[PDB]
Amino acid sequence: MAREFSLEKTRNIGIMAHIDAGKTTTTERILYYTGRIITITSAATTAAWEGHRVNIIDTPGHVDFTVEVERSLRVLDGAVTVLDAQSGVEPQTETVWRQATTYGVPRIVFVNKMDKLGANFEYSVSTLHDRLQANAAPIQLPIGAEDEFEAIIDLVEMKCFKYTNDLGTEIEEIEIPEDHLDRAEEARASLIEAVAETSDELMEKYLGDEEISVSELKEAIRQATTNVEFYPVLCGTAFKNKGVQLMLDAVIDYLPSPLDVKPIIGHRASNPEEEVIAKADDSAEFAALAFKVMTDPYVGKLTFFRVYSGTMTSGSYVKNSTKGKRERVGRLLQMHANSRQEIDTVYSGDIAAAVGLKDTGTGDTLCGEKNDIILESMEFPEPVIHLSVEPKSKADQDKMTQALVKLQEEDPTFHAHTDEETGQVIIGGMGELHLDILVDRMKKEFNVECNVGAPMVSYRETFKSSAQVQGKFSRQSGGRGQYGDVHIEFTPNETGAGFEFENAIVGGVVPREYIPSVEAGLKDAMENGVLAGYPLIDVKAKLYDGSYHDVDSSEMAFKIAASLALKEAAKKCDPVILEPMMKVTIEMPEEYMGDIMGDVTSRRGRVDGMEPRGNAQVVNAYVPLSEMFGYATSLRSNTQGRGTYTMYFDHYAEVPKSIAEDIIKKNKG
Amino acid sequence: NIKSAIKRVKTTEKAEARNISQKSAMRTAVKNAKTAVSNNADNKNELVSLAVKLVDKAAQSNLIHSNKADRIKSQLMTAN
RNA sequence: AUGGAGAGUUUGAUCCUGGCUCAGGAUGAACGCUGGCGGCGUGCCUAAUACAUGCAAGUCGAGCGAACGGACGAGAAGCUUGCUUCUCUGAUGUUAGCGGCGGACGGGUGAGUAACACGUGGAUAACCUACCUAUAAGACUGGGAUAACUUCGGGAAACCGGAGCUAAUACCGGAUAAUAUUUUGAACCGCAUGGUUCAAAAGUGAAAGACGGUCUUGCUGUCACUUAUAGAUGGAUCCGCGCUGCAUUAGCUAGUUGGUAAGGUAACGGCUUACCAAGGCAACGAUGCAUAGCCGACCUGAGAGGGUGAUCGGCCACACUGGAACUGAGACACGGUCCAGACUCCUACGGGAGGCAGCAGUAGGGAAUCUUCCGCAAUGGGCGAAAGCCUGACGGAGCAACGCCGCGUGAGUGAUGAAGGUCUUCGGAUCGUAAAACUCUGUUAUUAGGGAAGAACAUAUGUGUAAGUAACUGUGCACAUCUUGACGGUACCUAAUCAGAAAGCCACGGCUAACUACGUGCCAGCAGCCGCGGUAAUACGUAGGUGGCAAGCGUUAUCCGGAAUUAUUGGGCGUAAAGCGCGCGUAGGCGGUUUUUUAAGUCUGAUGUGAAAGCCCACGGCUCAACCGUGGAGGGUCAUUGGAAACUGGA
Ligand SMILES: CC(=O)O[C@H]1C[C@@]2(C)[C@@H](C[C@@H](O)[C@H]3[C@@]4(C)CC[C@@H](O)[C@@H](C)[C@@H]4CC[C@@]32C)/C1=C(\CCC=C(C)C)C(=O)O
Ligand SMILES: Nc1nc2c(ncn2[C@@H]2O[C@H](COP(=O)(O)OP(=O)(O)O)[C@@H](O)[C@H]2O)c(=O)[nH]1
Ligand SMILES: [Mg+2]
Ligand SMILES: [Mg+2]
Ligand SMILES: [Mg+2]
Ligand SMILES: [Mg+2]
Ligand SMILES: [Mg+2]
Ligand SMILES: [Mg+2]
Ligand SMILES: [Mg+2]
Ligand SMILES: [Mg+2]
Ligand SMILES: [Mg+2]
Ligand SMILES: [Mg+2]
Ligand SMILES: [Mg+2]
Ligand SMILES: [Mg+2]
Repeated sequence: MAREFSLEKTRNIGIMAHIDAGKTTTTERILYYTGRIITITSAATTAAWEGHRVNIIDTPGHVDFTVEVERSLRVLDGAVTVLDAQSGVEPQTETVWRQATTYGVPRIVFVNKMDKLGANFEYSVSTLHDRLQANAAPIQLPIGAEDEFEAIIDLVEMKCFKYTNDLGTEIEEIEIPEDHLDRAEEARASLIEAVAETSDELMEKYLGDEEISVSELKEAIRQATTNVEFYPVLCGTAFKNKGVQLMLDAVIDYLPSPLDVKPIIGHRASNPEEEVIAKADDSAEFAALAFKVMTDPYVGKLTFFRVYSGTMTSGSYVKNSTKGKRERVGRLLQMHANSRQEIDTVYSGDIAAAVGLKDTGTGDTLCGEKNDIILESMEFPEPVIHLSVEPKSKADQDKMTQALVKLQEEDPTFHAHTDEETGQVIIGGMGELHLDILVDRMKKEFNVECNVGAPMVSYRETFKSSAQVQGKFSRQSGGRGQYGDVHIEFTPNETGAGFEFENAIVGGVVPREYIPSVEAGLKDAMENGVLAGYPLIDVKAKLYDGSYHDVDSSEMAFKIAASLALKEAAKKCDPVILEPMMKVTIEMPEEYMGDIMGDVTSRRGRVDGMEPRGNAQVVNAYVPLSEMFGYATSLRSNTQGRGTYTMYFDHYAEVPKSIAEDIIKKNKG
Repeated sequence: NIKSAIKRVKTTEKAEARNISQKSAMRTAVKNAKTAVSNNADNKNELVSLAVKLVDKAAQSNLIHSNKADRIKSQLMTAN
């Protein structure tokens, strides 16, 4: 009938932070407080605070699970960035901050673990300023640190709250103590200056020396936050129930609504150039984005989606404009702190789960049947680690493929592909932890035990020396007689130029009919390796002479002659083995550049160059693909998880003596 | 379980108790009457009459079928 | 008379034989491409796989006690005569519990079953039957409990116990009543056993009240209750015949076959037990193995036949697997109980719970099959005196071109053969009256109004009449009136606007309707068969054109056809596949001429039945059609009975 909460009162937020900063503690406390006048499961949880609907999505911290952060920030409106008080901004805090910035998500910072030894609110704020380059300012001050932390001075209202116990109840609203009054007023002045740096009206009002009103300053903070120009910084300890109510109040006061947020742009299916703005309007057409897909053992497949524009009732038909099909929305569910409730309708700015959607993956658009809009999808990072995977028992390869399909539908960042050359299946993930979890889930949930290893590297061969050679095959002894004879100069071609066949035949010594057959024989013979079984590349074959018989000559005979010519050229030209070389571009802070270049040179690669980029550095190098195995872990260890890289095949290079001999021995036996 | 099914469980238990008591009584009377008829006793006719009484009351209660009661009476009164 | 088509392919060529292939029809279909609408149908064929969640079986207060509840309307004035307590009256109502009936129907599925399971035709003098109907006779006299409820104790829960009290249409004793049982006599009759009727006695138990009318507690209405005999309905058993593959399954059987006795059952019966005997089945296929629900019917075929057993109807079987009984008229019971087993779930770790092959839905399997929808308004069912409650039966809506049927995507004029594509002999031909343009319509579509039937009723209120009454109320019947729609403001109708939104698929060498240009060059590719492709490809891909179909068109799978290619209809064995190497001979098959007789086969007449739906013929109703309805005809190797004697069979 009528939505229990209005767009102006709806809040979609996400708790993001570094590992073990207190995301799940904070979320559990939030759910408990909203649910009083707690198990955290599902993509999102709906609660109510002060007559406001609050949908909360708790995100993972590990760089291996950045897909969850990405797909949550895509559909979320605001974020709470949780910081460990003792350490402030950490590498994954920076990563989630950059993702939220790329999605233009307003954020409020929350300094958790104030009671922990070494807690330093000022140092956490300084880390916000330095590491992130963020216009963050405190809107609260902690009275006491570590075990002494016992009150919080709200600065918008210059009011102190004293917490008498760890239970989160019996908070005393008192006036700021005199000894902290000066510090509180200085913090308020700093906050006002920070907001005025974005607001010109507020700036003039403050320069006029007139007293700023509580309502005016709240409005200003809300405007700056919704513009993603100001970050309010709060403090507390979720474990001991201090500051959580203030944090929820700030979520309500400062984080935007689906109205305050910027609109969403999509493409008509039939008019991709056409642009459609989907504002938060119940009366408008229904368009929603499916951001998560899971399976619940009780109710079946759940598709968690965020509705941007329109409304949709359970037990109806919608369009999946990305798959261009029709989906039956049978049931609609919302997950609460303690229970799932079936809900008859969903309005703009609501996150819900559908029961009954088949063939609807994350990133799909669900639009009204008549409509054909397609909302903007999500971009996820490319794989950073690759492992050849294979079932321990070949009888389970079908189960393995089906599990890989289901797992790729569940997780966008996990990929699986077959390599033609090697005939191996490779799995790409975000890290070692990601791939390890996926292997274990395949082993247990899907009951497919698999073993993983470093992907095989497809090597190539070439001729280092030039030589004229001849091949002559005679098979006249028995029955039909076959004669072939060719004289070919084999030359090391310029690297990367490929095989080049030239026909310097004069006088028709080799009938023109058989020359294409000679070329085909050379191609086959070079496809088959001449030193270790790998294809031969970068060779110029110049067929300059030959002989033939008016009858015995045949295409197969000339192919045999070409094969013997390539065999004697491999004997006479000193073939080498080539290995793929990857162009590797590494980005990291300058303070780890020496470590990265040392590791590059230790990988038998060479540093091509360096160059500044933004506030960081970029290193360009060429490294063997074999030596690039497991490079993401080493880079993250060298850079404290701050380093990133990309790699692409660049060219082939000669394998060193010992490595080539080892390859050869392995291939022979 | 249905409410009427639970109620039927209770009522079935009650009916079974009553029926088995009455059936045991009539079986005992029939056995006594048959023994008395087999070995002539001055109580023979009174015992046979009691047996027939209980057999017919059982048949009317539906513990045995009318034809079952008829067979019992026929054999008892032919022996006596 | 209502009905029957063939073609390609073995050769240098030929005739024959022979297989292979194709042209037809069909589907619970799937997939590819495409896709406007309406009507009527159909939609998990796979995993009888496991199942979250909701619902699918209740009802009766006019059987019963109790509790809650509190009108109408009593008492004191708080001086508030509008608010107040208990000392009342307490009505309209609601309920957990005892009790009655119903949960054995309805709905699902096809696992098992090769069997009197099913179909057909018969038999029961070997049987049972609540509710319903008819008739007759009754309903007399007493009693002890118990739930609920109160109290105490133990539990997370499931819920458990101890003590105390109270009802009945709950239970029990006694009285009278029998066509029932025992004995005696008699009459008649029949399919061995036996059946029906009459007359005597002996043993012998049934029941209940509730709501009303008249009120004389006497009479009496409705409902309910008991016994007996009939009817109807439903169920049970037996028998002839029919109904499947294998002999690379030839022996099987020991309660087995029969008898005697007993027990047991609604009932006959080795149904079971004790005794006696050695019987019983089987080449007319026993036994074993495999597979399978059967039928009405459905597809195909000229027929004979072949294939199948979805939807709908009948019968059967099953309800996690196996066994068992209880209650009951009826079950050895889908949403009951007990035990065992497998599996799953909850737990406070003490202990508890469950069975979607009901309707939706989930997971899984699969090439593949739908909504966790609305309503009891119609029909039907359960309970009730009734209103009414329940009813995932059912009536509807939703989804799917899945099938069939219907209508669209425009019509008239339109040479001046417009542009443009393709080919060209460079003249021209063709797309083409196609187009453009003028004129016309609105089936459809959009907008706005009107708007069915399906609805009969029941109940209630008035009278009239019929049985009974001493007379009413009531009961049966008849005529009137108020009210009752999920679908649904849907079908349909009216008015206005626009050709404007609405055509795709395959094929074009022969079979086979439809040919040309480019690219390729035994490559890429095509293909049902024969085959095509190496520079002139009507066979590969594209383009133009053409052909067949059309909201569908193609491909794959399966069945019948063509196939006389298992040949009864309707084929063969010298050389094409096929005469056992040849005797002797068993069973079986077949059998010379005449006469008399029988009537098993054979022919002919009558009666009963072969449900309904379906197919065919006719008619009627949806604007047509599909579809729906109503009659007819048909369908048996069917059964009983009466006739004929040539042929086959018997004497
Ligand atoms: C916010 C949240 O609920 O995160 C949870 C949820 C989480 C992100 C999980 C880690 C990992 O399985 C994640 C992946 C990507 C693992 C690979 C696939 O199976 C994905 C379909 C899956 C989705 C999210 C999930 C299941 C979490 C973690 C990390 C736990 C830490 C360690 C060291 C194992 C977490 O609880 O923080
Ligand atoms: N000292 C301290 N520890 C805290 C606080 N809040 C949470 N933690 C702990 O820090 C860890 C963070 O774990 P969790 O809440 O799951 O956070 P996540 O890693 O961000 O998901 C846990 O051990 C928490 O108990 C706090 O206020 N103080
Ligand atoms: Mg966490
Ligand atoms: Mg079967
Ligand atoms: Mg034929
Ligand atoms: Mg039952
Ligand atoms: Mg069930
Ligand atoms: Mg179901
Ligand atoms: Mg599947
Ligand atoms: Mg035939
Ligand atoms: Mg021969
Ligand atoms: Mg011979
Ligand atoms: Mg021989
Ligand atoms: Mg018929």
